[PDB]
Amino acid sequence: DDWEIPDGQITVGQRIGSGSFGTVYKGKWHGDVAVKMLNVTAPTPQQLQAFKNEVGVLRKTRHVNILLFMGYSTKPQLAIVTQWCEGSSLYHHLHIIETKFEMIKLIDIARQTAQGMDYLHAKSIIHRDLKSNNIFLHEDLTVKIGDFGLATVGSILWMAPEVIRMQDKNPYSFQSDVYAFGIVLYELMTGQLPYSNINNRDQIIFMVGRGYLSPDLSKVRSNCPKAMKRLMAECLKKKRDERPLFPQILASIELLARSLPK
Ligand SMILES: COC(=O)c1oc2cnccc2c1NC1C=CC2=C(NO)C=CC2=C1
Repeated sequence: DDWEIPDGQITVGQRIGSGSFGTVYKGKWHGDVAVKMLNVTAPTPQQLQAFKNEVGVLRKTRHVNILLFMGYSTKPQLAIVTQWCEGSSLYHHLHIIETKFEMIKLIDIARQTAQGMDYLHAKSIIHRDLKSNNIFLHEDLTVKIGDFGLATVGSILWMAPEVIRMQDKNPYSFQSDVYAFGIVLYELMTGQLPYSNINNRDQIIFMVGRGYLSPDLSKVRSNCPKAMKRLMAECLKKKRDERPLFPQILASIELLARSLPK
């Protein structure tokens, strides 16, 4: 039944980037797979935990919208094998190669991302690092939520304010996730990273912390539905108790999706 993979089966190839606690590669193991290696030399008990944690979460996820966990390896190095997705992460599409999607497609990307988050939360899984970087578009039409290195049961532009100013011990909640999703909604509807005009990172944390800065919602493109812009605002609420839980968030996007194509 177990998911550990025998030493030598996984064939590591190209290095393609990084992920939480590791280095991501494209590999081969019964086909193409993404591999995240949690070290070079010998494992810290720091790393040893984040590994056991992450695998322990992935193996609780079986959904079309969550990146498929396939196996893990310790023996050469700590490594996490998942399926592989041709075509890059939502971030790359939006801010690097500046793919211009149609509104129906953007909403759909939103509807899937929503779908998967609902899944995770229904399983008491908190992602704590949702961001268009970890949202992967497989075969260009299917959304996979990736990288659970920080999930439980670095990048600030998605952090809710309650997270940005550390108090108390536990800022992370289902709602801190919603807010992150709120920003990728913003990305989707604006094709832009928020606070793009401010070139100081530390100001942006301070200001979003103290509630002086918020995403500028007038940047949403004209053919974005009013219901979407309205839902976006709801998720980006500064007070966390005023934000919608994903079941409600899902129903909202599905509704406005059905009354769109006309
Ligand atoms: C910069 O990253 C990429 O370009 C990247 O492309 C991919 C294509 N398919 C799957 C995963 C990735 C992935 N990244 C991963 C992120 C997290 C991962 C894991 N988290 O456990 C396991 C394999 C992972 C790949």
